[PDB]
Amino acid sequence: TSKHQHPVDNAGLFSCMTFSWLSSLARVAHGELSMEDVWSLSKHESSDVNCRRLERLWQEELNEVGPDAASLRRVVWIFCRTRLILSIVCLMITQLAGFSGPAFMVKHLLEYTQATESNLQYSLLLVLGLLLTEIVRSWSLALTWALNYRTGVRLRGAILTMAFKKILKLKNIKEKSLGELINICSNDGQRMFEAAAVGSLLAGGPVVAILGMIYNVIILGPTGFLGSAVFILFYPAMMFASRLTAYFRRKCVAATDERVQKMNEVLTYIKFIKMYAWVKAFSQSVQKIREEERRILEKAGYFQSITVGVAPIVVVIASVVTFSVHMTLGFDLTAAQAFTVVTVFNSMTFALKVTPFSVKSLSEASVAVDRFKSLFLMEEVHMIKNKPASPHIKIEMKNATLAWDSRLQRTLHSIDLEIQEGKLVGICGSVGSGKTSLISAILGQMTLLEGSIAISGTFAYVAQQAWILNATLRDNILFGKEYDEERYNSVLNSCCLRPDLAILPSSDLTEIGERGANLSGGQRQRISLARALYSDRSIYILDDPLSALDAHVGNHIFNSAIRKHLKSKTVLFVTHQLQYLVDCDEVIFMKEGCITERGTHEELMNLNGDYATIFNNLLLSVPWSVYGVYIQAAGGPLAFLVIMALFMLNVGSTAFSTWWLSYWIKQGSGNTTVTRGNETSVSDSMKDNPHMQYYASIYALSMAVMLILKAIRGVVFVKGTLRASSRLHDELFRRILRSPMKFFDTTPTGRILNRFSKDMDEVDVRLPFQAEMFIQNVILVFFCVGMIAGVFPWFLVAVGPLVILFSVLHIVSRVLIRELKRLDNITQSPFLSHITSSIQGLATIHAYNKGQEFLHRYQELLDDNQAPFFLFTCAMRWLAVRLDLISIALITTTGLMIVLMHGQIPPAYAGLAISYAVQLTGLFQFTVRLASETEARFTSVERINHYIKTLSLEAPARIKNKAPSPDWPQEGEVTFENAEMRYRENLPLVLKKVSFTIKPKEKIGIVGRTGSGKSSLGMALFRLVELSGGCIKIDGVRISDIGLADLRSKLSIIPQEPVLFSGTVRSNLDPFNQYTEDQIWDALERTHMKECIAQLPLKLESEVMENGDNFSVGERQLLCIARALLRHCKILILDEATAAMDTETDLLIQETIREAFADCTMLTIAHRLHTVLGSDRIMVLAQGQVVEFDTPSVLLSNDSSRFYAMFAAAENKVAVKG
Amino acid sequence: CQDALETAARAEGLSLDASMHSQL
Repeated sequence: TSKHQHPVDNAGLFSCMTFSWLSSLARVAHGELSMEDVWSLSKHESSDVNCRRLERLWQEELNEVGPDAASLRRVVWIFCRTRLILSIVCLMITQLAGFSGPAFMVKHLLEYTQATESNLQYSLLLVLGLLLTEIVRSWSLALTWALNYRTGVRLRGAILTMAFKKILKLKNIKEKSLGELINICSNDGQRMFEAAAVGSLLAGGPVVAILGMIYNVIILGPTGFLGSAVFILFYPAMMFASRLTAYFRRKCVAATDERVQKMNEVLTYIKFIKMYAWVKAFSQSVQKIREEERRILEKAGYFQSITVGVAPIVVVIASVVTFSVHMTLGFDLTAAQAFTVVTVFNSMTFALKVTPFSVKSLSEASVAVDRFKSLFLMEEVHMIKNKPASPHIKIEMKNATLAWDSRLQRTLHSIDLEIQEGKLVGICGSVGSGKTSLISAILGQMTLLEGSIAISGTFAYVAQQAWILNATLRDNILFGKEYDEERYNSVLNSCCLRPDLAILPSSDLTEIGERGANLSGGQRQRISLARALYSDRSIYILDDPLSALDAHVGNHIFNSAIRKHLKSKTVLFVTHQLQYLVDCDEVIFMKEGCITERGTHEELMNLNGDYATIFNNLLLSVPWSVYGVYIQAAGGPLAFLVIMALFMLNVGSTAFSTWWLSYWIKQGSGNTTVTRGNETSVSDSMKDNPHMQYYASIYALSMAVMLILKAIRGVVFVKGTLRASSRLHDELFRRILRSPMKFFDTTPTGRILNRFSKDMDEVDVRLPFQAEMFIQNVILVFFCVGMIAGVFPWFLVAVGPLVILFSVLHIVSRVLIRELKRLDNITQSPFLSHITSSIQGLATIHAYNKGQEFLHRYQELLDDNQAPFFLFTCAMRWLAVRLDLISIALITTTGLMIVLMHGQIPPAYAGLAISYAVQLTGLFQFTVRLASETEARFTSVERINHYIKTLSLEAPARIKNKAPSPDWPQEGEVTFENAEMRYRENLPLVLKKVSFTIKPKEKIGIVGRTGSGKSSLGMALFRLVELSGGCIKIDGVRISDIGLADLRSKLSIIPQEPVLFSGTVRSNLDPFNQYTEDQIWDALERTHMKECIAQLPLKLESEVMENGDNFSVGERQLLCIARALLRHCKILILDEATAAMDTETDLLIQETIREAFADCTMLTIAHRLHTVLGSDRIMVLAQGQVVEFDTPSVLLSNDSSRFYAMFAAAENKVAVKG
Repeated sequence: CQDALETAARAEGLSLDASMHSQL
């Protein structure tokens, strides 16, 4: 942003109308644009002035009838009265010109064509007037759009500034939702801008529609109401279809959310699914959900494709009905009237296509005003401003009675508190005694009923949650204060921030998120102190600053700072630890809001009150490859050819109906002699044609065929795009579910989950719609060009230059338009971050009285975000104006070609050409608009296809070595021979030359340090990752010769963390349903789970949600071993099945495990040496090596044994607390 | 919400994006 004066304020009517300044800016840009090249916001569009005017208007409106019936709609209307009135007048002029020009000019031109005499001057005046009227209406529309954009930008800025100002002084911060508050100051502005723009554009339909209806009634006669009746019977049907599509999308949203939740659940425990060979059940469930979503999308597309393209269909149907009824009754019809009616119907269709978005914008505006009025009535916070009697006393309250606000909730009664400067006063009490009430009252969040409160100076506030600012260590600590070296060093040393600086390589400039992603509770508390220290206020308020901090560091910080730096300033201490008040100056005890005992520490101890009791208690651009891939996935070139053929068939049927109407008009009497009086002669009248019924039947059949073909084409296109989407879904699901988990380890599941969700929702919502719209617009434009060129072969000599000019305009425009959109979102991220940070820390800003700098920053960000948006809208309007001018030139060329050849062609062909030339308006702009949004989805298609050909292939399901034996394993004997294991390439080896033998029916407990390789035994035993060396023999058969499906079918592993898939209890035990009821009941009663299951009325049909947070933890674990029992595997491995659980529950679990699998081998991967006692043998791993291999009886009898040393260390750690 | 009767009229210079604001 670097400019002196905005070019808009220094532009004339023609310059602003044609947007010459932005054209010059684009020509300057034409390879990229930065923020240093764009202009800043204009002075007239500044947020400060608009916000002040809006606030003044709101204040004036409030003091009119009272703050109970004031509507912000009246305030908005008053604010934008002049601009909206000017916009309405300009749109009236535009609609009047657009109704007077084409219809009258076409009627005059076709009437002159039928005349026998030819004039080379009268037609030139008509075409010149038509061109002038079209230019005038286009320029007026451009001016209206520019004024509406300016008004909307100003209104959005003013309303956002007012909303931010009101929020900064909110009393009940937690009353409103966190998301709603952000959405109010982020999304509502765009809604208001769009609503104002399209509401100013609204007054273009009801006027021109009535004018056209009156013109048709005057021209045709009593039969002119047929088109009106057709429109009234058709457009509400389209509205009902749109409502039905929205209703179907409502359930589609829930279906997509369910599919997303299922995919997230599958990806969260992908390791467990692979280790349990339960892929098929989840795949079938996902397929069923996908087919349900496919049916919902099929219904939505069937109910949506009807309204995609309906204006030409409505025009043709209305023309068919009107002309058939008028001509069949015996009246007379001419080409001029018919084509004038066709053009007027086109005008009504354009108006009634523009109108629905205006209605939607009006509804959105009403919703936005209601929401804003809901927030603007919230209570405001107040600040204490009265001064004490003497400067010596800083805090003074006399029998003050204060109550909470939500109604008044009294909590403090008869409060007599007096604190002098330099005195440290502490607050003691329990939860709900009123310790937090006093903190809230001293800030100013409580109302006063009796007495008075004296407050002098400001306060330094520290939050319990330690709210942080979206900045670095240097910025947030200063908090806008001046930077000095010695003070900063002393503050850093006082709070012991040196370890924090040493840990972070760039702690001086380390960025911190809204809440803190790389910080702990103690570090956040310490930073809070540092910031508060720098603030250096007269009064210090500490609301539990050493709660999460450790005792030693907290005491050190207290002694170094509070007992030294704050010896001459008032300090208020509120904490749950009463041991810090021994050296404090004064002690105050809070109990039920009433003061009972207060004074010094020794006096409090001598009084033997409740304080003594509690004290002694605590003491103890995409390439064509993406398009080709999409075409191939759609069903090959055959589907594309079929779709194109159906679209061309529909468009050609419409064009053939129009051409047959023109042919019928041109036919006339067909050289038939009729009697009109005393003499007989040929009369040119269409009512004398004896083939009336033939033409009428052909016309009706053509209309019906066009409708049927349109419906068939829509259905086929929807089916094809949904089949392509389903094919892509199945292919992507198969690729991910079969790829090795190394991809999951390298790339987090969040990335693929977000890709799935966003890409699939976006494609299934937009891509068929945009593709259908673009194809229809392109084919309609091509047919319109061809039909005009068909009648006049010389039409191409002007199309060519116009074609290259349009291509040049598109080339230049495609760079600037796509660049300004990126710059709009560049500053949006700081805007949203600043909005989020302010709301999360409103209390801290209110306490620090920093509501002005934040407001100024918000205004600056709002201006820096509004300027690129305004520039982008102006560029869009300039492109639309250029396209409209191109279409105007095309229409002028068509009319000029029509004029020169008058008398050589039938008037019907000229009328057809002039009618098809008029429809070309808007089509070019629509084609250009849809050529940029379709590509935005093809990049998502390319991103989806990227993982399709990138994922590798895991081991085959069936190994050519075949199954070893039908009863394998024959026993439970395992052997190791130089086991080599590594997680990834270039990583250090986990297992290096480890060999051991495990006898049948042995209990093995593996215990070792972190990183030794204890967790790697399970990965290598299951052939999760191919070994880099050595061989493993089980029952005399090498493991590597057995397929993955067969190997995992006879081995059991207990997960470290209980896992419960969403669904049914039976589905969580055996989804494939291979076991019988009696076996399941016996397994349940083995772990004493029969009582907890049969009690529910849905024992086998109980609903289990995510993570199974409906039973107890012990119940979940017991269900886990019960599930592990079903597979009946001779080899079992246990890995840390206990985590922060009661004692008797673990005892019961251990005894159940011991009794249930007494005949199965044990490989216990546990870190607790107490639980591994009594096992047959103990395994110790030392950085991937084995040193001790014997029974624990002789291991504990040797002092030099490492296992004995570890057991002694564990015993010492348990015994010493201390 | 996004039917042809709405997006076609806003294709005259209005962005085809309502909110896209939901966050974590």
